[PDB]
Amino acid sequence: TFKVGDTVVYPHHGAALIEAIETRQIKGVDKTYLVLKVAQGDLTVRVPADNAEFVGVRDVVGQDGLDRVFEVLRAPYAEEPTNWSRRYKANLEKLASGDVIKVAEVVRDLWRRERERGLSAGEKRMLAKARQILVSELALAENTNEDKAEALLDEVLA
DNA sequence: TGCGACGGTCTGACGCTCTACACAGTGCCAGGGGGAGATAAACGAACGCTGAACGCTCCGG
Repeated sequence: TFKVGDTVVYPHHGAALIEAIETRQIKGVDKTYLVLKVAQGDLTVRVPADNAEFVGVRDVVGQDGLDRVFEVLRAPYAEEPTNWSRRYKANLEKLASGDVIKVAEVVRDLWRRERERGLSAGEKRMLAKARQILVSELALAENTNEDKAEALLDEVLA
């Protein structure tokens, strides 16, 4: 399931690459510890393989991923409650859900409501964070990375 | 009640000046009533314009 030299995406940090496999023991119990790091936060994440599905790691989605994200990115008839408090409580929960599709409609709704009205600048921080984590994710998912990954969105978001 | 002691309470604790200085860890947006501030009009008065008019010294045929 998990190998060395491949890339897997971690929640709240974007995609990352696996360095090697260690044999660290926690609470005196030996575990198959896997270590990986990201270049954004400059932090190393150590997660055992037994609870990898429990902690919520996902592998890189192949061709199936881009077509479904593009289709949802353009889905019309999207509605939200009039009160901003319910949407404010829902957006971070959907971000913490970790689904690529879910964060796709979240960022599409956020971008369209930011362009149509210009809400505020406080929400722009998490908007930019979501944009950064999605462009880091689609770096390996769509096989386009860095500036090329950012460029592809520039003409498909409208 | 008389006793001590235990306790809180309270006060200052000589004097200026050469010198002398400043001060920090936890939300957010929409709707709505005032008032300053730009716009064009408007009430009122006087400020110009029309040369005209009152009246003198005037060079004058």
